[PDB]
Amino acid sequence: PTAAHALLSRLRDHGVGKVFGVVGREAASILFDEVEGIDFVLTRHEFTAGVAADVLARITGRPQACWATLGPGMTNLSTGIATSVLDRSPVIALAAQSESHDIFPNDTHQCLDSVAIVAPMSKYAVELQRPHEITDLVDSAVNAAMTEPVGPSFISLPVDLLGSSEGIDTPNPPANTPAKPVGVVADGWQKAADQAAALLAEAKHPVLVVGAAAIRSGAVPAIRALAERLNIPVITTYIAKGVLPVGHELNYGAVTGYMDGILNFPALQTMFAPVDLVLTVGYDYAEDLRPSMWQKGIEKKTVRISPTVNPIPRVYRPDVDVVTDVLAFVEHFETATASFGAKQRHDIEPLRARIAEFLADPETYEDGMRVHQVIDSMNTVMEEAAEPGEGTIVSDIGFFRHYGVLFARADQPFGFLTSAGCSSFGYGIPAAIGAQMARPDQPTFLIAGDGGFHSNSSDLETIARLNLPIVTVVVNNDTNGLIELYQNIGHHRSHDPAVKFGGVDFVALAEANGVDATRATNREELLAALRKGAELGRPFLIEVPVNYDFQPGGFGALS
Amino acid sequence: PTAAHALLSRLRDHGVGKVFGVVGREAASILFDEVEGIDFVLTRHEFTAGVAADVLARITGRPQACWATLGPGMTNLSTGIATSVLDRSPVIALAAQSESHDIFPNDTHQCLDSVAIVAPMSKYAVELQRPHEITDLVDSAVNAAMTEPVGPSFISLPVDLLGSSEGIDTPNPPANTPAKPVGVVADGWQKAADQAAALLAEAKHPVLVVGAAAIRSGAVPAIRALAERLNIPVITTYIAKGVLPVGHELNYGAVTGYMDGILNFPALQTMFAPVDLVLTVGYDYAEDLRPSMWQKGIEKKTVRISPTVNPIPRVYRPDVDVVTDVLAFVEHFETATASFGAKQRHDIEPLRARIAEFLADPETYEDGMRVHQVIDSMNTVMEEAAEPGEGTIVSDIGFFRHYGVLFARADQPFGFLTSAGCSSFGYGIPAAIGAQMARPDQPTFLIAGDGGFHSNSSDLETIARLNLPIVTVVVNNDTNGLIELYQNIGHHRSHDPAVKFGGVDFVALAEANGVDATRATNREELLAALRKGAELGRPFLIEVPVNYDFQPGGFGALS
Amino acid sequence: PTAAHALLSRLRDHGVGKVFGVVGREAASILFDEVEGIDFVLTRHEFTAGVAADVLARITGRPQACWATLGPGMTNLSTGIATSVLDRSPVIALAAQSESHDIFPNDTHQCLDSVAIVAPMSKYAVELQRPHEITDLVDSAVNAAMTEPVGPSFISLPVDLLGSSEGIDNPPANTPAKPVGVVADGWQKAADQAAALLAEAKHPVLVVGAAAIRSGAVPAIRALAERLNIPVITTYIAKGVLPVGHELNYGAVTGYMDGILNFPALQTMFAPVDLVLTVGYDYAEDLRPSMWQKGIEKKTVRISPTVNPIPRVYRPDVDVVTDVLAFVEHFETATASFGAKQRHDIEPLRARIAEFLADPETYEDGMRVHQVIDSMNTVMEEAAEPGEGTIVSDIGFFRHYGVLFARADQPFGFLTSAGCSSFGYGIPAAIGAQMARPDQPTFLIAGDGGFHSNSSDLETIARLNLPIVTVVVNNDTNGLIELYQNIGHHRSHDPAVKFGGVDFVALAEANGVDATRATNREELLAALRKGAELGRPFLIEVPVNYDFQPGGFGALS
Ligand SMILES: Cc1ncc(C[n+]2csc(CCOP(=O)(O)OP(=O)(O)O)c2C)c(N)n1
Ligand SMILES: Cc1ncc(C[n+]2csc(CCOP(=O)(O)OP(=O)(O)O)c2C)c(N)n1
Ligand SMILES: Cc1ncc(C[n+]2csc(CCOP(=O)(O)OP(=O)(O)O)c2C)c(N)n1
Ligand SMILES: [Mg+2]
Ligand SMILES: [Mg+2]
Ligand SMILES: [Mg+2]
Repeated sequence: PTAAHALLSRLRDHGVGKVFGVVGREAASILFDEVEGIDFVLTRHEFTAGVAADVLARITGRPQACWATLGPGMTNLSTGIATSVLDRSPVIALAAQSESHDIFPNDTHQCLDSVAIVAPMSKYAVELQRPHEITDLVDSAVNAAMTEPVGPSFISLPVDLLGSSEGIDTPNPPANTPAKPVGVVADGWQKAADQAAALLAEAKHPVLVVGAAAIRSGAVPAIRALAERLNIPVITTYIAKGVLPVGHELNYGAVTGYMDGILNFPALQTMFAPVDLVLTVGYDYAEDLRPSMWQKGIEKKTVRISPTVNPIPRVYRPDVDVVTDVLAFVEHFETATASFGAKQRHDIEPLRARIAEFLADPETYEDGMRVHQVIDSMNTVMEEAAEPGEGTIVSDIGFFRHYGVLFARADQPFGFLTSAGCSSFGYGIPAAIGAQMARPDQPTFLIAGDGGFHSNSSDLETIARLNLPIVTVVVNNDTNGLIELYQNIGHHRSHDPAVKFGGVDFVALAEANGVDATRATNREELLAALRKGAELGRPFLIEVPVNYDFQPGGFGALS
Repeated sequence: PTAAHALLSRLRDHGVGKVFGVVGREAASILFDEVEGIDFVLTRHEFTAGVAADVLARITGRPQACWATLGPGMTNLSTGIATSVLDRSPVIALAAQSESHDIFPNDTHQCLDSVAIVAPMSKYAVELQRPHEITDLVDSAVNAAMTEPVGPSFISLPVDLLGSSEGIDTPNPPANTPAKPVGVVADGWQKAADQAAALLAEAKHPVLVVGAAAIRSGAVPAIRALAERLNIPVITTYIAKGVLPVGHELNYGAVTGYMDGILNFPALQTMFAPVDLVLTVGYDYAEDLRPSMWQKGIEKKTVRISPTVNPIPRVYRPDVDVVTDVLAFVEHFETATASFGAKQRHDIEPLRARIAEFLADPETYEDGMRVHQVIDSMNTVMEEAAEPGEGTIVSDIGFFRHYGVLFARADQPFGFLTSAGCSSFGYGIPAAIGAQMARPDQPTFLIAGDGGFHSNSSDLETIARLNLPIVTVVVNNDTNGLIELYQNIGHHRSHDPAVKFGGVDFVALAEANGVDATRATNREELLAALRKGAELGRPFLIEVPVNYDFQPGGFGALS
Repeated sequence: PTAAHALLSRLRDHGVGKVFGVVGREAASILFDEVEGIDFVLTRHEFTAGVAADVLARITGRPQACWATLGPGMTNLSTGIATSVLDRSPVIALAAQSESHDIFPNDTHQCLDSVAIVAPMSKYAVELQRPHEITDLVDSAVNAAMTEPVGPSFISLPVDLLGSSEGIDNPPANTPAKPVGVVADGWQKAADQAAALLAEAKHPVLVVGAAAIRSGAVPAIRALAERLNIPVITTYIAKGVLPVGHELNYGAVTGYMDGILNFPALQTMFAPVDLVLTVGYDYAEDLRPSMWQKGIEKKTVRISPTVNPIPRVYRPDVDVVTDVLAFVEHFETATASFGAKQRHDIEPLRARIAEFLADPETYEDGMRVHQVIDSMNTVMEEAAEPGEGTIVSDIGFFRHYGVLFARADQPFGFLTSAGCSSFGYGIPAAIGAQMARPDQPTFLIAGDGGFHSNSSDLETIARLNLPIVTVVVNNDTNGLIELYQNIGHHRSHDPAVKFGGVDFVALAEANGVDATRATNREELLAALRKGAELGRPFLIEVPVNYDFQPGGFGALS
């Protein structure tokens, strides 16, 4: 009864039921059957393991776990670790190491200096040295992972020590897993919150800009109630879509810096130009809603609320900085603003008409579908398939992803999932896995482009193996499309060798992994394929040819 | 006329004609058309890019180059960088970074502290800060990469700075690209080489254990002629197979720690038991030919020759350490042993008969073929399709790979290619891309297992796009088979969730990528498929079902 | 029979006979009497320890050892370690650490992440984990320390493991006799391209750095300079590769020399030169290309047992990566048939230097440093056998006087820190020099700022009874820093550079070191001569001033 047993056992004490990963030669020291209640989920690549853990942690609000072997196992896991550190999830990342007496980084076969490599991208990074201490190392790893900003903690596991029973006796101290993240609180945050209240009283047209940290804090209903009483519009980051239901009058949409260019419309100015006060509730620069995007029209005052000290004062100098828990802020703020008269909210109907018209685009095109037609079709079938307040749409990374930000339906928090911080291509499959496992009885759709999807398409076999009924839509234009956009922004022409592919048959690709698939080229075909996939009870994949029709004109918000 | 131009231009100055990678939003600062004579080679994943550069650099003996975007681009590339640092190749690894004024690691969108992450796995790692200095940074990278132990040098490139002309005026100074690696040389190595010559004189059965460093030094012809004259047997690491031709009487084969167990034979004993002196020529612990593998039978004396100070005295205390250039050691050694009488070489025919017995195995099995029969067939068609002294068989990582070490034909240096130091699965495809480009007119076969091959299978599309006529054999037992072996060694049983896959049709998978394919299930079908493949003028893939029937007991030498 | 025994024992196997340091609570695990032939040398501060080890290692060409306790011990040592890495010496730096099971950097009492802190300023840094491995850690440390650029290797020692016998039940040491270096393929060819440039050149020179001394290349370089009539210019510590008076000894360079001499000295030394061969080049020594780039563009040849670390600054026309001696030997063969050269004229500069050193004036306030060093040279020529003696200089403005004017009659006859240049360097460098040359005279000159930064080790000099003679030149100021205020801002600001008075005579005497005051040439010469024959340490304080000219130091940019 070994450090391997103690490791899995202590993960179980913190609520972990799954370890995602790829096991290497450390299998001699750990089978993964040591502890009842914890199953191994084998992936085809370690990146998929890390991201699935990241996403499962986001939705459940609980620490999750991933696994890799030494050397290149750990470097492959590192892109999932990076997904967790930038996107913010409590992930315990574990990787094997050469035998302790044989650790010579870059000399011993497969031996890298794992801790030096991972420390800069993690909350906590350590190497096991005495087997019995693994219990305290898991606890210190959970501790750091669950402190804002939440993130991954890394433990490197030399193979001999992982298989040793030395110092281990068969009375586990309580876990005390935080039920929500530990945050930082400044003295006199209440006073700063009052100052923010005084700005709100003076303001004629305020907004709440909500980030995901507001969801982790459990502040969604409270923010909604605040917004409704005072008639304050709510604008979101990519993943805070769904903090208000679809069709709510205060749901002013999500922001992407690509929105003016995509909609051929002055969207950011319509959203922000008349605004005189911006409250960034649960702000986090990594979500990529930057100050420059709301600095439109008149001068604005700002209020930052975050359970962290502001790491970017070069970029964001709020008039009022409130360092405290988000829910605690909203409760204090409700009391301070109880006497305030409801505001007159600014008009964004022209932007709403523009969005609705992109989604309703009834044209049939020569080359492919347009991505807005694809998402609108995905919305229709999601709403049919899902109970109200349920369903997840997931987006991989690419130009199409920003169409997801503007157009995809989100009827609950995390109802639209993508990687805002790290934005690694191929994120889609592992995210759809994590999401479907978190929400077992809910439809899970994935949209991905050909570039990013194929970067990580091999874990289609994992989707089949686990029998997760994810419906995937690959939008194909045989290009790294986002990158062709940037070629054009910077140089006013393309260069195909850096961005162009030959053909891939994603239908045939899906079928080789044992996933049923079909091609769809217009709304009618796409709708039928989605509805078949949703009702299939097995995963399903739909390939859709697309084109973008871009005009490098309106993309200045990207500077 | 920008730092992008100055970067690509200085790579062209050091001989580089290709840059492998994936390009992100830095495409706004760099098209990859700025410089005649350097082309971009787009992959589906950055790992592929870094490994192709590593192999192309190994075979050409000249610095090569790979490329990634910021954040996850850089971390994906790092498995390639780790390949380069552990296998020893001179790679210039390049990654974009957030705009210089906006570099806040783990806060700014996609911003990771790239230098801190890569420095522990590289020879040199730096961030560009003033545009015109990109010329001297490239040189300093080449400098550190071409010093032994050769390895990767990393440059992080903030997007603003890459695209800036500030400080750049177009007359470039001379490159002085080292023609072969700069190495370290101890004072008095001539004296230590004479002590080694005196030990050779007084020895009944010496051997030369030859590592890849000896090939890098250009020492192969010289080693051959010393071995021939004095009747000294030559034993090699995985990748130094072919330093003598196949059939040569002194070609005593390659060592792998897995050999007694695969062969069910005391192969290490037969190979080393009566040997009284081991000359490890170009020794490098990373190749995984460890002292404990030749420590069989009688007390041996050892002589280490390397162009590096000994990094692992805990594990290898040679009787004579000769720190110098390998070629210079051999020339001095010829001089001091010119009048010595030739030796009686020891008999290893029992081992040879056992290896030949595996290769000739004519049994049809109920389940699939056996990997030794798979490799025998590849040897036959490689000898047919390749000129003498030519051809490359490439191996991915897994249990099958060590069958490769024992059985695969290699008629020149690097005629058998696999990753000996880092051993990342998915290696095969990119190593074969690199091998095929370095040897445009030679046949290039790849063998990979299903675990490893599917880990990086998406880059079949790259093989089709570049039209490289690589013949790929996938050996499929629906298992991470090597890992199931380690489960059985450690625990005396399997655990399927950590190692077992569902069905993947690699024939259909390849064809979905634009590569023609076919299933072969016995020697007759395999030979027919391999013959077709080698004559197609197009890539081809062959799926072969296999099984291992392993014997967990005979792998003691792995500890 | 403990890891402590095994560590000391392996240090003895590598020639080490002294460990310099300060011992903390790790004394419970290590006494320093476990091995005959290795003694402990207690200092007052760990910096002194590290620097004494660095200087003993440079002069002896052999690895040396220093020691500190955990946390602040190790950080104190680190200025010593920084001295070794920048100045180039093979030092084994040893520090204790918290018990292995209690290592929580920045939470455990006195616990710092020692390896992370020292890795960036060392050749090798590691923490002990299993007691018996200390033997191989010591060997890997010596290996990395004795590879060019030579430098310090650090081993962190948790107290429990240090005092444990677990697994402890010896193989040969193989200490390199001289540094391991790198060597490019085609270096013989690049050295021939250099000989072709020496043939086509009218006024070549040899700029020599200390790495030529480590290579054992000094005799060989003399011969090549004599036969081909090439002048030899040096870095601060390569002074004395040619004897005093030798016609080819063109002295040492320092970017402060134009400004101090009030004379276009670099112009004189380098204007008409057309080929510069930087023999054993090392940018850390602070003789930079800008200092020889006077007049006509020169061609340059670099010769170092290392690849060029600084191509942004020094792009030689020819780069010869190889051992220095081996380069010289191969260059002799290629230049065997060459006729001697016409060496350009620098008498005007020699005359200005001599004129400084002879300065007979008597200044109201106190002496001038050029007069102090002249008096030092005179008494050192008397006291010391020929080819012998050591003048050590601490850091500050006066040190650049030391570079120009101080007598060096052997390699390392003038000692200062060229690379790291920490003030307080002087005492420990004089301690190490005196120990390496037990029967030679050892003089130290230091300023009041630097001397006082590390003056407490006067008691160590007394305790070890090393007959060093120290001259503290006191102007109640960090004078060098006042100069830089004036270069940058055209005025002074006293709160950043001025002290009140310190009586260094009384300070010395408080430490049990005899001392006296001296205010002119005659008082100074009597003090030095008394001190050189005292058979005990001795200190002399001399009031000085500088009256410097800010506008003449354009060369420092
Ligand atoms: C790991 C990684 N490398 C490079 C990039 C740059 N990049 C971002 S999304 C993307 C994919 C774009 O192509 P695709 O998935 O087809 O979407 P499209 O833009 O064509 O709609 C790429 C290459 C990235 N995001 N992640
Ligand atoms: C990047 C990476 N992760 C994990 C491993 C552990 N591992 C080594 S090879 C391998 C693949 C083994 O399966 P397969 O390629 O089919 O070869 P087989 O052993 O079945 O013959 C695995 C999972 C690895 N080598 N590299
Ligand atoms: C550790 C350290 N801190 C600060 C300095 C800057 N500095 C260099 S030498 C020196 C001393 C200058 O005064 P002093 O030793 O009296 O010599 P002076 O310039 O007066 O001749 C100082 C402060 C330094 N060299 N080293
Ligand atoms: Mg695309
Ligand atoms: Mg397999
Ligand atoms: Mg002073």
